[PDB]
Amino acid sequence: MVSKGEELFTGVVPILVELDGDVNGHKFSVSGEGEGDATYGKLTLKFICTTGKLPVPWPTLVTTFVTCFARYPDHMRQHDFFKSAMPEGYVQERTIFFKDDGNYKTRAEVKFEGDTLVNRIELKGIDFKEDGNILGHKLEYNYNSHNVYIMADKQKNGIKANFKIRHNIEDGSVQLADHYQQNTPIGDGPVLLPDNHYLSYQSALSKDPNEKRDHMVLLEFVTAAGITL
Ligand SMILES: [Cl-]
Ligand SMILES: [Cl-]
Ligand SMILES: [Cl-]
Repeated sequence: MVSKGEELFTGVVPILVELDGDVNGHKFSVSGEGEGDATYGKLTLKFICTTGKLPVPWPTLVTTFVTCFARYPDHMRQHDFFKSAMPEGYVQERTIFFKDDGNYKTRAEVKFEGDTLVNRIELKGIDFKEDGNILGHKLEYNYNSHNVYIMADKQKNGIKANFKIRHNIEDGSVQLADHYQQNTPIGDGPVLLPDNHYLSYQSALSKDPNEKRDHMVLLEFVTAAGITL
């Protein structure tokens, strides 16, 4: 049968993203709009910095900017925590440690507001170097593919993950961003606690040639894979 959560994602769903950020005291806000199509694990979003110039590189915000849109293969459906929490939603919390630099702490509430899937985020960054790779804008405007290992977090009735993102720098090295993540349901209703599995991500960053505001266009695909060999 199709679950309550699953039924909400059978077609194309509008997405709204709102982020309020503060990195080393530099305040900024971002709004995003687009659509998700979970049947294909597909996200298409455009983000605009509504406060002027973004004080950090756009790529550093990609992981922060709706895992309920992942494609879970039929045989994997029992491991989809994210849709199972809907429509009431879930909270995603992360700490993102940029190696040899500062860290972000994020809290996101992901839930439906009517027919729109909303990702409401607060981000605080501390201990950044004003001339490091982040505040110095030394990251390439691109993005690598990554696999994320999802684990149940029984004590929190949710899931957790840790994974390392590699942001390419033009000197050929990378800026590592070490992510630690915990997700908790917003409702007190039932959720699916998964066995360990992977989410595979591909992300493409682009610009709208007609857009004068500081912005990012993101195309992202997310697909689950299991551990039955
Ligand atoms: Cl950028
Ligand atoms: Cl998530
Ligand atoms: Cl390196």
